[PDB]
Amino acid sequence: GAEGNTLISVDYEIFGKVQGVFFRKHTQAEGKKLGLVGWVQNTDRGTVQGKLQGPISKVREMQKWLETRGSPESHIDKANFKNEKVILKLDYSDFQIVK
Repeated sequence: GAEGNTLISVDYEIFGKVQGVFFRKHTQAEGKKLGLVGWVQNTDRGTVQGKLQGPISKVREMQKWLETRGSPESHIDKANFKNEKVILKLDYSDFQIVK
């Protein structure tokens, strides 16, 4: 088999018209495909503070799923990251949406 168990945690605030729509429902779904955790929630500025907790092996792909991809409703004109964090264990066990 192959080795590469690097668990990290990076949070960012995606831009674009991702506020006032129904994308979170799918944002948590896609996270199950790979097996990542975290949380999703909009702000009162015009962005969405989303975090990608899990193995880099998957995060490397999830970073594009939210940066380039997203949903048919909302839109993403631009996006960026803040600063990842190398951890030994994920604070969360499963992906969930914030009310």
